[PDB]
Amino acid sequence: ESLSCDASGVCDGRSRSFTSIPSGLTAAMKSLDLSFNKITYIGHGDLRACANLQVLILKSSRINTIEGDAFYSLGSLEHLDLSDNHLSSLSSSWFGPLSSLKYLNLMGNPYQTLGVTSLFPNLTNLQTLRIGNVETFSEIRRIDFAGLTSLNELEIKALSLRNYQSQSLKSIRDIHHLTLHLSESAFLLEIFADILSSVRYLELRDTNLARFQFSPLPVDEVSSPMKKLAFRGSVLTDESFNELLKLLRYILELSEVEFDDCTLNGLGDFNPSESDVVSELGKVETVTIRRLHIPQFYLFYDLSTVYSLLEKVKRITVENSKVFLVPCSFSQHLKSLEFLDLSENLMVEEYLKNSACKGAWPSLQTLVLSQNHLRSMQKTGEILLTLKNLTSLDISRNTFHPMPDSCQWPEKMRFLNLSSTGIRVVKTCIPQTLEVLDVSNNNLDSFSLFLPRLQELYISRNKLKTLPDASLFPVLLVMKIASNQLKSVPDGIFDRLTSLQKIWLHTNPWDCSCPRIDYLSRWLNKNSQKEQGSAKCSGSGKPVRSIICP
Ligand SMILES: CCCCCCC/C=C\CCCCCC(=O)O[C@H](COC(=O)CCCCCC)CO[C@H]1O[C@H](CO)[C@@H](O)[C@H](O[C@@H]2O[C@H](C)[C@H](N)[C@H](O)[C@H]2NC(C)=O)[C@H]1O
Ligand SMILES: *[C@@H]1O[C@H](CO)[C@@H](O[C@@H]2O[C@H](CO)[C@@H](O)[C@H](O)[C@H]2NC(C)=O)[C@H](O)[C@H]1NC(C)=O
Ligand SMILES: *[C@H]1O[C@H](CO)[C@@H](O)[C@H](O)[C@H]1NC(C)=O
Repeated sequence: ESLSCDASGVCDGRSRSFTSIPSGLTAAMKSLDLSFNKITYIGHGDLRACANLQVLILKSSRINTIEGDAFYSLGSLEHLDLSDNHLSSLSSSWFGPLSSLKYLNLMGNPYQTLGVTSLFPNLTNLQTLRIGNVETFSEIRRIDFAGLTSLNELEIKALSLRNYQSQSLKSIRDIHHLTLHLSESAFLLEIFADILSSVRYLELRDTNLARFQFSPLPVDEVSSPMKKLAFRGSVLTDESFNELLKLLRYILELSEVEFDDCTLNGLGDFNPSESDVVSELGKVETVTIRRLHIPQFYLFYDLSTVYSLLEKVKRITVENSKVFLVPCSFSQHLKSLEFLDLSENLMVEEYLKNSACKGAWPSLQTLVLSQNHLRSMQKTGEILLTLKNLTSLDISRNTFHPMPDSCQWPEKMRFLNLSSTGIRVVKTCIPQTLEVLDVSNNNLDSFSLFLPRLQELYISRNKLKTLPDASLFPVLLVMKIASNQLKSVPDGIFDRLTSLQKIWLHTNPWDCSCPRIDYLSRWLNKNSQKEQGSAKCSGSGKPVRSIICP
């Protein structure tokens, strides 16, 4: 029914049921959000009063027509969201005065094209521009981006693209993040050609790339600034994937590639060894795959090409893609790998054993097996001994059987993550070479392991009623024990932790009074730089920083 505006000039008119921009706008309003309304029309004078407006949010109202001079007095507007409305036609007049515009969102409107007039030439301070839609935006023309030199973000949703005019994206000098929504590989070659000098991070969404083909690009040998290339919901084939890899000859500085919810169903499988791009990841050091869907491995593949292709990569992530095995042979060829993340898969000791064979992941430093199907700490550790260079292991979120007294872990292991592992007690299975141990969110009663080199302990989210003994952590820099049900700490205890720099004590039922917690209180008070978060007293949300009894 009405506008709710604060003393900062931030006005909120969302979700009322306005059929037009309300009246009474002032010169003191800084942000006006009239989203999710029913403003079918924006006339010449509606926004004339609020000349100091910096933010105008008008998402999902039902705007279908706006007068060319509707924003004539918004010379300080920096943010304008017209997404998800009923604009069939865009008008350059809107933007003529918005010289301060940094953000503009016209995405989600049923326009077919940007119109026969460059819309953005006066937007000299523009940083984020999102345009397009799912079903009707079908053309991108050469006049479309005239005026713009550089952008942080440029998102173009054109899942219905039917015509891309060559040279359109080429006029922009610098685009840090370009997000493209393409349903087919139809104009990929030319769009790609037009951004070789400008895009540092290209992201392609929802493209069926199964019939993509490569052919040299009629361009000049120029140094491309692309560092990251990401494919979100693509459909690939073994044959098209190889066609895509040839584009790397144009992005020599590419160093990171991502594949999210992609499908890969290579049917015919390439053959011509000459038209085969191998060992061409160039300087790609990070390969990041999430939720990949392969139909079914039934026949022997080969991987000679993949061995070569992954030969110099240092970071690989294959997350939540139902992985149950990485063949030994594969692992032995990943010679430069330092980080490997198999979070959320189906690894069990039985198959890990083959995956971590003798010459497996020779340079591996960090291994993440969070959320898999591991059940035995003793076997996991034994299998991993082959990883001579391993310094950190994350086996959190695996429900392990109670650990034994004696175990064997890689010689140089300093970081061990046993968080959300379900353990009830900790035993000398955990090695003493450890500098970092996470046993948070488990079913612990106490901790009695002497770990001489422990620099950090995470024991938060457990049932410990009393702080573990301080003689167990001579060189401890960090202790986390929030959410644990501690009522008090021994007086002067922190003098005994001669290295402590950070400690988490919040979310415990501290007992505040006069004859107790006088130490904790004062210590926390004069060590605010050390306490992370804040321990509050019980029976009173008041923090444990309350002077008591003179
Ligand atoms: C830089 C260039 C790019 C470099 C990229 C490097 C990437 C390296 C890692 C890639 C991993 C991709 C595959 C992930 C995966 O885990 O794929 C499964 C098998 O994985 C392997 O065997 C190892 C292949 C290594 C290839 C290396 C290139 C498929 O399993 C399929 O075949 C299995 C029998 O073999 C079936 O049991 C399974 O059935 C499925 O099992 C499910 C667990 C569930 N029960 C389903 O219901 C079931 N399907 C049914 C029953 O219809 C089915 O999905
Ligand atoms: C040990 O592994 C756990 C489990 O994944 C990590 O905890 C997650 O941390 C991220 C970012 O800090 C959070 O978004 C999640 O909510 C956490 N999950 C859980 C278990 O609550 C934890 O950070 C790892 N420990 C260290 C020191 O790296
Ligand atoms: C582990 O990694 C280092 C660094 O690449 C490598 O040089 C060394 O040979 C590896 N150690 C073993 C035993 O393979």
